[PDB]
Amino acid sequence: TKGTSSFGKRRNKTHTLCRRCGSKAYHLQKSTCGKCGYPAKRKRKYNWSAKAKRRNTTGTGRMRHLKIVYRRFRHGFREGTTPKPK
Amino acid sequence: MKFNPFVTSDRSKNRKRHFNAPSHIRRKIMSSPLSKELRQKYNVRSMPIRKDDEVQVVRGHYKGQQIGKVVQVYRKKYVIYIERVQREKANGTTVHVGIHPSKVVITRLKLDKDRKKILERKAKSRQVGKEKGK
Amino acid sequence: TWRRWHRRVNTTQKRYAICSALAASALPALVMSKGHRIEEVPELPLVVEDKV
Amino acid sequence: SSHKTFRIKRFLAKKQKQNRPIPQWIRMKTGNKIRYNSKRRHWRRTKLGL
Amino acid sequence: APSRNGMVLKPHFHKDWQRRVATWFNQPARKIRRRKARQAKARRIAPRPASGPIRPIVRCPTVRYHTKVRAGRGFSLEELRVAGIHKKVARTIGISVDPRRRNKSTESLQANVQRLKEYRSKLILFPRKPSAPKKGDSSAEELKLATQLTGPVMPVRN
Amino acid sequence: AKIKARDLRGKKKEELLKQLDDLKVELSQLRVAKVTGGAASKLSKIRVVRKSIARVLTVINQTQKENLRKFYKGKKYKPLDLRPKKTRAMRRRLNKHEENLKTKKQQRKERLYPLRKYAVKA
Amino acid sequence: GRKRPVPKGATYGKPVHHGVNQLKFARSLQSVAEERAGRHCGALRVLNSYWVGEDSTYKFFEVILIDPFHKAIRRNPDTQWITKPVHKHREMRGLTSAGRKSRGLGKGHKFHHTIGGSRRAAWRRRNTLQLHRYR
RNA sequence: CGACUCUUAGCGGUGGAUCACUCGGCUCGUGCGUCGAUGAAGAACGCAGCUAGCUGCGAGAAUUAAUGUGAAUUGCAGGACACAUUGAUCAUCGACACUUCGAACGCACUUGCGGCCCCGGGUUCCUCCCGGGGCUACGCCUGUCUGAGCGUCGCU
RNA sequence: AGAUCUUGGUGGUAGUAGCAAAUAUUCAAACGAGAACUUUGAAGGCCGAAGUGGAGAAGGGUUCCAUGUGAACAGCAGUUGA
RNA sequence: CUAAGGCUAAAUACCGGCACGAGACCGAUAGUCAACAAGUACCGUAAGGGAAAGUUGAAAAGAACUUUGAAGAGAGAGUUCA
RNA sequence: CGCGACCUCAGAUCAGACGUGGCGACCCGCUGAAUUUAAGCAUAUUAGUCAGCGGAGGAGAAGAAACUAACCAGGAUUCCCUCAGUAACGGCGAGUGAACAGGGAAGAGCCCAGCGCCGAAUCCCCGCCCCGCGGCGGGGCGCGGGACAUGUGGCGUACGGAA
Ligand SMILES: [Mg+2]
Ligand SMILES: [Mg+2]
Ligand SMILES: [Mg+2]
Ligand SMILES: [Mg+2]
Ligand SMILES: [Mg+2]
Ligand SMILES: [Mg+2]
Ligand SMILES: [Mg+2]
Ligand SMILES: [Mg+2]
Ligand SMILES: [Mg+2]
Ligand SMILES: [Mg+2]
Ligand SMILES: [Mg+2]
Ligand SMILES: [Mg+2]
Ligand SMILES: [Mg+2]
Ligand SMILES: [Mg+2]
Ligand SMILES: [Mg+2]
Ligand SMILES: [Mg+2]
Ligand SMILES: [Mg+2]
Ligand SMILES: [Mg+2]
Ligand SMILES: [Mg+2]
Ligand SMILES: [Mg+2]
Ligand SMILES: [Mg+2]
Ligand SMILES: [Mg+2]
Ligand SMILES: [Mg+2]
Ligand SMILES: [Mg+2]
Ligand SMILES: [Mg+2]
Ligand SMILES: [Mg+2]
Ligand SMILES: [Mg+2]
Ligand SMILES: [Mg+2]
Ligand SMILES: [Mg+2]
Ligand SMILES: [Mg+2]
Ligand SMILES: [Mg+2]
Ligand SMILES: [Mg+2]
Ligand SMILES: [Mg+2]
Ligand SMILES: [Mg+2]
Ligand SMILES: [Zn+2]
Repeated sequence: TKGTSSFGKRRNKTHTLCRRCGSKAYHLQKSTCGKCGYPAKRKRKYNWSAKAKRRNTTGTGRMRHLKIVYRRFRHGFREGTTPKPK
Repeated sequence: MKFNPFVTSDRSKNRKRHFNAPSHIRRKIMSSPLSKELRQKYNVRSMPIRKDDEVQVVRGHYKGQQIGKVVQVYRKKYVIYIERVQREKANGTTVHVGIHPSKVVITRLKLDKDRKKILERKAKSRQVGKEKGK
Repeated sequence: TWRRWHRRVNTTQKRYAICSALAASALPALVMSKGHRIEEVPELPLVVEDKV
Repeated sequence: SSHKTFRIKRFLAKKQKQNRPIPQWIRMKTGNKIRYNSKRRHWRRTKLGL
Repeated sequence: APSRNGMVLKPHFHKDWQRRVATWFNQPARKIRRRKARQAKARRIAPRPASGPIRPIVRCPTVRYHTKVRAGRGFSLEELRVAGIHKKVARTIGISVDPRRRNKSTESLQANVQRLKEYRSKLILFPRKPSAPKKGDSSAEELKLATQLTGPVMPVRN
Repeated sequence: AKIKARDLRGKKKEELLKQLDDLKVELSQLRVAKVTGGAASKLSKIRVVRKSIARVLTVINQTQKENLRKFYKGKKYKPLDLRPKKTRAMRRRLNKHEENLKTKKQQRKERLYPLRKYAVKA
Repeated sequence: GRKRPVPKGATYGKPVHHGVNQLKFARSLQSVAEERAGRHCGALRVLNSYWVGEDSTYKFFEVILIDPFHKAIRRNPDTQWITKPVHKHREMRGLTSAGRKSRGLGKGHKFHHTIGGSRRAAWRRRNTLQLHRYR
C-alpha cells in the first residue's frame, strides 16, 4: 500500500541540524547541507529564488560587528582617543 | 515658514519622533509655562517640568487657582501627577489623574544649581535676541 | 513611473498666456469675479513707490 | 529516544524552557497589546523541527 | 493585422525593453549638481578663467561642415614652436596643446599663432611668491585688473 | 553604598582583586538567598553587585591594557590587539609616507614646470 | 577547443545549438594559464605572461606575478599601482594583455562592438530606452 | 381561536461592511558609499528580582567605562541618587570586554581524541594525575636555518 | 449579478445522517452542587504466556511524578485525563 | 597611424547598505508577504512554500458593595458625556 | 675521497607579511537556453537575454590612435542630443541595426622595456642612537646579512632622444 500503510515505516531521519546556518537540511548520508552546502567553503545561494536569498541575507540576523562598523564610520573610524575628561 | 531642507514637516515622521522620543528629550517636550510673576523675575517663558515644583491647572476638569506640588513626572505617558489633582475609584482608594504639563503653569520652581544654570542660559539667550532684534 | 508626467508648451503660447493674465488683472470686473474684494482699492493697476 | 546527543538534548531543553505562559504582570504594562503566548507548543498537536 | 491604408511599422519592442528603461526624474538634480561643481571649480581656480584653457581655431572636417570653424582640442606643437612657447610651459599658463595635431596649411597655422600671441598679450601672470615679483607682471596690472573670465577664452567666431 | 569607577583607579591590583573576590562572595550569597526565598531587598541587590563586579573587572582590564600600551609604545612589533583596527581594507592600504613619495622624474617635472597663477583680460 | 560539457553530447534544443565538437573558447589559452596562476597564488597580482614552448597536447606559459606587499614593490612609485585594491585579480576580469585581447577592445571602425568599455556596456547603451521627462 | 408559512416594521442577536483615523508601505530625489583570519555575514546557546515572545546584550551578558545631559525607571517590588568630597535617567560612543559553531584554523564531528611549551597543586622535580595560560589549518611572498642531487664545476 | 470569479461571512439541508469491527456488565458505598462513565469493595466476564502481561531499539520530547482547576479539549459525560 | 608592454581624475551607472527630504500614490481584502511577538505561526524529509491579525475611553475613572447560582452567567448599584 | 662554489629542488608550529569567506543594486571576464514571434517550422527571432561560474570598487570598465577621414581636414576615454529606425544584415520574410562628422557635459596627461651613458649610481632585511609614535616614518652608523651584471637606479620613449 503506497498510502497510509507505507507512512508507518518512516523512522529514519534523512536530514539533521546543520552546524552552519542552523537548518534541518544536513543530509546525514551525503554529509552535505541542502540549504547552505556546509562542507563547501562557499555559501549555497541561487538567483532563481530571491525569496530564499532575502530569508538569509545580511541584516536578517544580528550584525554584531556591522552595526558597530556603521556607527564607527560616521566618525572616521577613530581609535586610541577618548572624550576630553571633565 | 520652514525653509531648512533637513527638518521634516511630514505628519507621520513628526508623530513617530514624538511618540518614540527618548526620555532625555521627552523631558524637553514636557515643558510648562511659567507664571507671569516668574516670567517677570526670570527672563524666561517656559521651563521643563520637574519633580518638586508647584503648579496650578489652567485647563480641564481641575481648573483653579489652588496650588499643588508635582509628585510624579510620568514621562512614559507624557503626564504629571499633582497633590490634590486626584479622583476616587470604585474601591474607595484615590488615584492621581495624569494631566499634560502644557496644561499647567509653574508658580514656584524647584531650584538647584542645574535649574538655575538653565535659567541664566535661557535668559541670556533671550536678552541676546532682544538686543539683536532691537 | 514612465507615465509622461510632464508636458512641454510652446514658448510663444506661454508668453501669450502671461499677456492674457496680465491684461485681465487690470479689469475690475474680472478681479472681482475672482473674489478679491477690490471695492476700496483706489486704482486697479495698483502701483506703489519703490520704497516698498 | 532515550539515547541522544548533547546538542539534541540542549535543543529540547530550550524548547521546554520557552514553552510557558506569559507572566501575569505583562498585561499591566503600558501599551501591551499582548493577550497570550501565541507561540505555545504541545507535544501532540505539532512536532518539533528535528 | 493591417487595417486599410497605413504605414508599415516596425517597433523595436521585441526584446524585453521594460527591464532597461532610463527615466529622467534626476535631470533637474543632475543640472543642479553640475552647476554646483562648476561654481566650486571656478572658486578653486580663483583668477584663472572659469571655462579653462584657451583652445585653437579649427575647421570642421567633412564637406558638410568645412565652411564652419570651431574650437579644437589644443594648439599644435608647430604653432607653439613658431609662437615661441615651450610645449611644457604652455599648459602651466593655461594653453591647451595637442601633440597629435598637424598643420597641413599655413593659413590655419598663422591664424592660431596670432591667437596665441593675442592670448599671451592678454595674460596676467602672478608671481610664485607674491612679495617677490621675479618676471611675471607688474603689481599694478594684477592689483585690480585681474578678474576671473566667464565663458570660453577668446571664443572661436565664424 | 555603591562603588564607583573613579575611586577604583587609584587602587593597585591586590586590593582590586580582593574587592572583586568579596563582591563575588556576596553575589553567591545573594543567589543562595534567592533560591531559598529570601527577601525582596536581597533580590534587588543582585543587580547592584553584578554591576559592581563589572565595574571592578573593567577597571582592572583597562589598567592592564593601558600598561601594556605604554610598554609596547615605540616598539617595532606589537600584539594584534594593540594595533589599530580601522578596517581590513584600511589596514591594507598604503601609509602616508609611501603614498606621498614621488619618483625623481615626477619631482623634476614639478620643479621645472610648476602650475602658475594667472588671469586673462577680457 | 572547448567540448560542450553535456551528457552524451545531447544538447536539448534547436539544431543551431546541437554543436558539441568544433566549438571554441572565447578566451585564449594564455588567458587561461594566467587565470590558473592567479587563482593558485591568490595573494599575488598577475602582471603579464609569455610563451615558452608548446606540444601537440600542451602549451607552456610563464606568468609574471608581483607580491603587492613586499616593501620593494610597495615603496617604489611606477609600481605602487599594482598595490591598489582595484588591481586585484586582473586576469579574472580580463585586464592583463592576454585577457584584454578577447574583449574586442580597440579604436576605429573594426571595434564598434565595445564603445563604452565592453560589449555589455555598448549593449546596455544601445538597448536602453531613454524616456525623457519631456517627450 | 391557535400552530405553521409569507410580507413589512420596532427591538434584540449573528456578522464585520462602510465611514473616519494611520509610529506602515510604494514611488521619486539627495548626500555618503564603510565587511572579514585584529576572525565577517549567518547560526546556536545563554543573560532580567519577578520575563514566554520581540528587542538589546555576551559569563563584565535587557549591559561596564567615558562624554554630554540633568532627577528619573515604572507593571509590581526593592534600593539607590547631599544633583558639591560628583549624579537617576536618557543619548552619544572614541576605552574595555565580546560564549560555541561558522572562510573556521590541532585532528574530527548526529561522536570524541591528540601533541608541544610554561605556571600552580596532589607530588615533594621526576615525571604520573588535576587545573590554568599560550601554541599546533591550507596556500603563498621575502628572508633564515637545515638538507638533497651518477646536475655543472674547482681544489685535493 | 454573473467569469465552475478572489477573500470573508451566512442559510436550507438539519436537530437530519450519524456517535453499530474485536461477547459485558451489575450491586453497595465514598468524595462531590452534580455520578451509566471517577475511586473503593463485592460479583459476572474477557485478554489466556505467538497476551489486552512484563521490558527495550527507532521515533516522540517532558507526554514521567505529585498537587490544584473545571474556561476550552478528550465528537455523551466526567468529581477523570497523555 | 606606429600593433603585439603599463598607469591615469572628471563628466557616467546604482531596485544592495548608512542617513535624510518629498509626493495630484495606497489607506488594513488596499499599500511590501509583513502598519501587529512577520519571513513569525504553520506545512514539507528537503530544496522550498508562507499566512491571518489595527481602533474602549479624554483619563482605567477597567464596574467597589448587596443579592441568586457550584460556577459560567444574571438583577440592582457605581464610573463616564456616553 | 673528502671539502667548497653555483644550479635545480625539499622540509620547518622558522622571522615577518599576504589570500580565503560575505554582500553583490551598479561594474568586469566567461558560459549561456527555451518559452515567444515568424499566424506551421528547421536559418532567423527571443538573445549574447534568464538561469550558472568567477572577480572588484565607491564607482567600475575604457582611455591617450597600428583612429576618423578624403575635407580648406579633425585629434585619448566616458556620457547626453542628433545622425537614425538610417548605411547595412535577414527563409531580403517576420524581424534586426551601428558608425563618422556636428552640438554639448567633462577635460589631463603620462611611464617603462628596448638603443645608449654613468666605478650597481639601486633595493630589501637585521642590530645601535636621536627625533617622533598614533596609520609607524625621518636622520646617522655597522670590514652587519641578503637581492642584484641571467641587469637595480638616474637621464631618456616616438610629441623625437642623447652628447
Ligand atoms: Mg508513489
Ligand atoms: Mg538513506
Ligand atoms: Mg502523531
Ligand atoms: Mg625612469
Ligand atoms: Mg533558432
Ligand atoms: Mg441589526
Ligand atoms: Mg555610565
Ligand atoms: Mg563516531
Ligand atoms: Mg654533485
Ligand atoms: Mg457581487
Ligand atoms: Mg438520528
Ligand atoms: Mg448508531
Ligand atoms: Mg472466565
Ligand atoms: Mg478466556
Ligand atoms: Mg509486550
Ligand atoms: Mg500521568
Ligand atoms: Mg465531550
Ligand atoms: Mg495587507
Ligand atoms: Mg475597514
Ligand atoms: Mg461553562
Ligand atoms: Mg454614543
Ligand atoms: Mg612562523
Ligand atoms: Mg570573493
Ligand atoms: Mg510560431
Ligand atoms: Mg500562433
Ligand atoms: Mg508550435
Ligand atoms: Mg545572471
Ligand atoms: Mg580604473
Ligand atoms: Mg585601463
Ligand atoms: Mg602614444
Ligand atoms: Mg529623420
Ligand atoms: Mg541581435
Ligand atoms: Mg565644456
Ligand atoms: Mg636600464
Ligand atoms: Zn547548512
